[PDB]
Amino acid sequence: SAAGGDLWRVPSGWRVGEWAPATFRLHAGDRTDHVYITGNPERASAAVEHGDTHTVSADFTPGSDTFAVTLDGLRTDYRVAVTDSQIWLSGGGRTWSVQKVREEPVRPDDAHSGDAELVSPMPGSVVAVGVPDGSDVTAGTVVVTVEAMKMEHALTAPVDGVAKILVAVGDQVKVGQPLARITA
Amino acid sequence: SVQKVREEPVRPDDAHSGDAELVSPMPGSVVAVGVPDGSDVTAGTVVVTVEAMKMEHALTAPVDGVAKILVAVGDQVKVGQPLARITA
Amino acid sequence: HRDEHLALVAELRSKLAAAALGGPERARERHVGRGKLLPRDRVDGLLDPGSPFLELAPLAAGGMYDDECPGAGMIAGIGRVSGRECVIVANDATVKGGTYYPITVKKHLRAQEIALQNKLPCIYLVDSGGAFLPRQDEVFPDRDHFGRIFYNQATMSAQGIAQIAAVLGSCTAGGAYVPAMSDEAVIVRNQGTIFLGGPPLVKAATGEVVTAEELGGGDLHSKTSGVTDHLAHDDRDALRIVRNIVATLGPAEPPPWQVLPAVDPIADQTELYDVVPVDARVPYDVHEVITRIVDGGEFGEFKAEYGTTLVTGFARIHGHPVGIIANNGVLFGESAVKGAHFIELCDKRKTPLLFLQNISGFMVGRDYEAGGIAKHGAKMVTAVACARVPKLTVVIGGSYGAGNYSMCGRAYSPRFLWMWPNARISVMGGEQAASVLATVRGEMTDAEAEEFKAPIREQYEHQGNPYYSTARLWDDGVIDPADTRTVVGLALSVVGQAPLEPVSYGVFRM
Amino acid sequence: HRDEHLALVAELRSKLAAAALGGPERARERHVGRGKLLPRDRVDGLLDPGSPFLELAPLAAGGMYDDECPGAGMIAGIGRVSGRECVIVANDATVKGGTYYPITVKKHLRAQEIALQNKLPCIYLVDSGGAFLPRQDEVFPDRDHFGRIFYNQATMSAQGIAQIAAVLGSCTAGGAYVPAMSDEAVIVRNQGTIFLGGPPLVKAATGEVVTAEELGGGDLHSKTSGVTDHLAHDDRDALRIVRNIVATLGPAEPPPWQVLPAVDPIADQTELYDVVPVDARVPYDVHEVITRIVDGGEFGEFKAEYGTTLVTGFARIHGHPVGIIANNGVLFGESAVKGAHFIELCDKRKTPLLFLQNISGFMVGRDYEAGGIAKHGAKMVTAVACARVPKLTVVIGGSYGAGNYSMCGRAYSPRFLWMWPNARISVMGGEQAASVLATVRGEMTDAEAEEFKAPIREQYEHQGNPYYSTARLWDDGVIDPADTRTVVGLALSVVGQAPLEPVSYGVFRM
Amino acid sequence: PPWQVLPAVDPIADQTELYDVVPVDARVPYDVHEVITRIVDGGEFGEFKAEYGTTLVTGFARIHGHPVGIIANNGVLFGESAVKGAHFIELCDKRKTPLLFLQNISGFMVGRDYEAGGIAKHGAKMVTAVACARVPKLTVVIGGSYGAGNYSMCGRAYSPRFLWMWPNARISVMGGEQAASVLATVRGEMTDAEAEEFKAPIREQYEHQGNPYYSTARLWDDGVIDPADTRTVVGLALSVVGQAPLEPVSYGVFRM
Ligand SMILES: *C(=O)CCCC[C@@H]1SC[C@@H]2NC(=O)N[C@@H]21
Ligand SMILES: *C(=O)CCCC[C@@H]1SC[C@@H]2NC(=O)N[C@@H]21
Ligand SMILES: *C(=O)CCCC[C@@H]1SC[C@@H]2NC(=O)N[C@@H]21
Repeated sequence: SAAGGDLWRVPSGWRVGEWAPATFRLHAGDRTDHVYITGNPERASAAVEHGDTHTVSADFTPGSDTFAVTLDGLRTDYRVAVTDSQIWLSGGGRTWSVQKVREEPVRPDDAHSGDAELVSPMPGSVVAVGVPDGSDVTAGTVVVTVEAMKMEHALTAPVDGVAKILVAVGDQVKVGQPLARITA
Repeated sequence: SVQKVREEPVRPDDAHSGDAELVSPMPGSVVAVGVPDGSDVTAGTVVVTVEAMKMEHALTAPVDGVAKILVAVGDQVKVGQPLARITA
Repeated sequence: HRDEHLALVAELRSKLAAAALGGPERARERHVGRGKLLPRDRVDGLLDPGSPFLELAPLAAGGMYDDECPGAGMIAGIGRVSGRECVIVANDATVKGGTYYPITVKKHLRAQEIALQNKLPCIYLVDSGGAFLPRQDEVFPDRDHFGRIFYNQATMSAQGIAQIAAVLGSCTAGGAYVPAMSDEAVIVRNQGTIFLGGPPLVKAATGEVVTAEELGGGDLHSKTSGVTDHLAHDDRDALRIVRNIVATLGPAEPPPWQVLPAVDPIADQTELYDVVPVDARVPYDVHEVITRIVDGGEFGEFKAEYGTTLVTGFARIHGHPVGIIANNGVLFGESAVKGAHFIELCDKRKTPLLFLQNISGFMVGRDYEAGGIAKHGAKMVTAVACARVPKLTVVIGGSYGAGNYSMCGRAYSPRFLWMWPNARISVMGGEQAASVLATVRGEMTDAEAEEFKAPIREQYEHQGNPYYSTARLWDDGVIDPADTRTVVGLALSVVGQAPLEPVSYGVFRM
Repeated sequence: HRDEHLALVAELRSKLAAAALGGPERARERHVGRGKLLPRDRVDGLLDPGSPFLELAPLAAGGMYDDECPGAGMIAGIGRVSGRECVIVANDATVKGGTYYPITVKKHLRAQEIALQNKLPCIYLVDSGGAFLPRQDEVFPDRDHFGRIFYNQATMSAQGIAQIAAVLGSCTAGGAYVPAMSDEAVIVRNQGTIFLGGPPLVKAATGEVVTAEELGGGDLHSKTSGVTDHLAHDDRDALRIVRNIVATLGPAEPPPWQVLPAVDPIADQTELYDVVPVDARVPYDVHEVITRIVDGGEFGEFKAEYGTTLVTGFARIHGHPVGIIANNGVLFGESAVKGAHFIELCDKRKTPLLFLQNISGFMVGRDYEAGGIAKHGAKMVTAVACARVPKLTVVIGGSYGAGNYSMCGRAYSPRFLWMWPNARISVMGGEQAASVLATVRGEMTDAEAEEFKAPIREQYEHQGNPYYSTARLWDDGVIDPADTRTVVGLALSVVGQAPLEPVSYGVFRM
Repeated sequence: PPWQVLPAVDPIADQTELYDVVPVDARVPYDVHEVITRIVDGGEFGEFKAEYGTTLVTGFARIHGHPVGIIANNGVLFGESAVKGAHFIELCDKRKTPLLFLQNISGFMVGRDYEAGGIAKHGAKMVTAVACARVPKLTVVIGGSYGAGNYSMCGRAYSPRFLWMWPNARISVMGGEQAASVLATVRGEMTDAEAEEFKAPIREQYEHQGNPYYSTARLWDDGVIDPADTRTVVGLALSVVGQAPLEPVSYGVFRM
């Protein structure tokens, strides 16, 4: 409705070949799934991930508090309210909210994503070590302090983990020199 | 209900307004005549077919009336030559 | 005529579905197994939700290269990203590792030509193994070979047409300039690799052994070399970053012309299957096409009673004004004079031109040459070549010889050109060629004449076929006839985004 | 190195002499026996007395089409007519009746591109039997196929670049637009003929029998149709009339830079044979070339101590200022940064650029990619593509891969590009290709290694050869090295005749 | 305005949180992202080259719906930081996006390997980009503003459309401790009680002349502002500077 018939704004998914389903990833309760909708609000089909394929018709009125869905021929009239992030629906004797959620990353993290490395921001010398080598620390913990140009660069552990310290007080250090590694 | 209607034309159309003259779209030759000369015809009836440039131009009567045929099969025809005339 | 059109559109849609898959299934499995999005899912994931996507030449290189290179190994087209229409060019890494074949270069250059002419931001999703070395002389060195891609990036960047790259896989040799020449480059960590010379060359030249991650991995370029501007965790994070970049470009220009509210056409567009013969030898009235594609069926014909083998008039399509020029028979001198006058009107009124080609050629004979049909044709060609308004061309039937030139064929730079599946394009029609060559060889028996004509008909049918045309990028796609209104409607919104030049004509041979 | 250059130049001059004859001697005899001038005598008869003539691609289509199409059936080049440099395009009616082969189209379009870029009047001496129908799909319909000739005529005419035709023989089908699209057209009485459809088509379509003089002879067009503007008694009268037309165009624009009196070079230019190795594997100092081609030997080198594998500096050639950019080894990042800065200086000083290519490529290895050599190369490519001054390129040695792009190869639209006879051009050098592919194939016996490498070497030697290049219009000609100074000196006077655009660059990847 | 203005979005933080995250003592390092994410609309900040030249932070945001390219010091300037800044300014110039400079700059990295690396040439490229940029420029001095770092970050000589100081800022050809240390190094060896007596007048000079009220008294800036008003002041200024049309893009020769 908001597209106002402007072809580039209408969510038709038009293609020269097979049209692309309008795709929503939705979270409600303990269920997160895609809904794929093809067609137009007057006559559409919707398929749900881990679910079935249903006929859909959707009767949206701008600024209305009510919205109607005919699902496999069963018309239900919902009270609807929407925030930046949640859709609240009530109808058919039940009430719920649904969140639109981001896609999962196609590549999951390696456990290295829990690890971090501290590097000297400046050339200078290590003036204090705040943590014993190979010890558990929290992301609030100052691990190594470098002095350069009369500035104390106190470097804070970015993660909770086992901190291993690579330098001793009085060591000269270069830019980007690893001073500690902190591991999950 | 009230309808807003378009203004009436200031001249009535002359009796010829229902008549049509069918002219050859191309130079070529007549390959069929579809209706007997002087018959009644109805719109969309094929009246004359001209072959030109190795294509067949079948010309329909656009209106019902007496169809008069002005050419015979095998006649060569120029562009815009009247092949038939339909009289309301 | 409906069943013949349905059979042709079924063949079209089958070919489109086959090309859309990309490479062999084992290549798709190896691509996804490394945690990548498939190239078409990369494109779809870049678009705004439910955006249309006007794919450029999906059947490029079809029937070429033993069909080993579906879509020429590339996905290209226009889609809405962050509220702007952008040209997206994505290497299909599943087709031969994204190797550039000669048609892959041609398709990339055509996508950049569309972006330059319409002022569209360019997004390059880069994942290519380099040039197809057995045909390197067709991939390199000429003016419209691979080196021209970067010439296009630089000069478009000079005009402020944003050039954005995301490096999603390999990027080697001259291809390393696709990221490095872009205004803003994204690279995926532990996937994207950029180098002017890769591990095999480093080994052959220096004896050093390196992996493609040590030589030019994403960490190296994002932290140390500065060749890249954003480090993405994965393909989805890269597409998200590209969307955020495009959100900084600001809006497109408003059209030069006034756009009204779109009015629905008076007919279901599959009625076009009823009115257009597949056999080009069967005449029909092209008004039956026009009144079905235009808004509300409203069509104001110019010079309706004069030069009647050419139909010219003003309409709207999706609220955009359009001047339609459509063939309705052989071109006469009167028809070309009519067309030139109409184009001058459209130029002054700033109205886009739509050319519906179904042209056998000009009228032949001594009285027509004496009448100066050649100079009336030249006046129409001058008007077409010099017209400053956007031109769109749909080839709905024949497109032969000098009639192709008068009707704004590919040489005249229409912003887009598409073929219907029944179209044919050739220096002359196949039956005309067979007839003229038979007349030159002289008297023959009917069987001797048929045996002489059959090879000529076969040549012109094979070369003039619309899939032969589209495989070579002579057009931007074969389209379903019933989609014509939508394709033009999408294009009319694109072509309004460039400002008009002033009116300027060559000398009309008066 | 002298004897190797002498052997290569002797081969060049033998090929040029063979191509200059045009068609077979029986065809030349039939041409002259009808009282015509030979096409090359038509061109020579058009020029001012003793004018030089800078022929475009005289060995086009060499080794193609079974060598049945010498010069691609066309003579094209720049000569002085009535005190102005004009682009002359003449159909060689002795070669296959002047049929347009695909390279004939490409050569015609290149001549029009030279005329557009340098604002040169175009003279078309028309005498052509039409398209080569067996390859009509390479002659028609694409953007750079035969229809583009008329688009060029129209748009050049819109810019006031005079388009002049003389119809000296047949002119058929779409070729009828060459005269009809001209601003002013001459036709020779009783042999020039113009028609959109010839006697064979008139017979096949209508059964009427006509001669080519009855249908569209010179009397008909000059008295009745008005397709032509002057009736010439013979070829020499036609050339006289064309000279009178050109005398009405007024003068060329003065150069945008200051031209000083030319100072002689300090050496005989055949000394270039002594200093340049034919074998591209042999290093030499390119200053030995530069100091020999420039006026007085004066060369002001810029950043002489930095990036020393690229030589950049200011000189004069025939009094015109030039910024010379010349390869002197492998390109480093420092070299590309140097080149980009020098190009910015030339752009602001309005000084035309001369590129002397002998480039293997960029320096390879992990420390160079980490140093961002691709980013520095991209800065040089941006400067080359965006430079507003005229660019000239001479390929004096290798021209391989991305080094071709950094050095203003054909994709970057240098106003002219020429090859020396020892040059090579390919996506990589033949030895590099053979080495990299052998390294990928792995360990093999030397007798097996040579058997594997020989086909690769043969491919890159065959495709990279400068006659293979020039046959396809990848360059504007192979030139004798000792002619380099003259060729550049002539071109510098041509390229000054167009006004400069304003300075504008794409985003430099700093 | 020549750019697109969107509906303004509130910042994610109370602006007096700026008092927590910025040290008054310029010798104490802090991450300038703590400032940026508090002043921009919705906290949204698209950083450009986040992993490279990390002592300069550059990125796109909105302030009161106006687009801004923020350029902020985050340490000493390196050559990498200056080429980053120049590239980002070229992007903002083509995108017609106004530039906001947040100065806290001691200067460029010193030493033989940096001069050999051409740090002066990279600084010159950033200075060229700043001087030639055709978009409006706004400058807030949030900390130190010393020497050639002032010039590289669009100080008063570069005609920022407005320039303001925070009350903790300092501005002089050197910092006071740099001047005192360099002059004591030229004095050579001296007793600590003699070194402090030598340094005290130099510190006093650079503290007196570098103070923000000494600056504003002489119109070297358009005002000392409360840090918590920075978002409002820039927002007001962003509505002003959109009222002039842009000149075309044009740069001097970049010393590549
Ligand atoms: C039989 O094929 C004769 C040709 C018929 C088609 C025509 S004639 C007129 C048009 N001009 C041309 O060159 N071909 C077209
Ligand atoms: C032997 O041929 C090893 C290959 C040498 C190729 C050289 S290396 C450096 C340049 N870069 C390139 O691509 N070719 C050149
Ligand atoms: C201590 O008093 C000396 C401080 C000044 C030197 C440092 S070096 C790096 C910064 N750049 C500059 O000019 N001064 C700062």
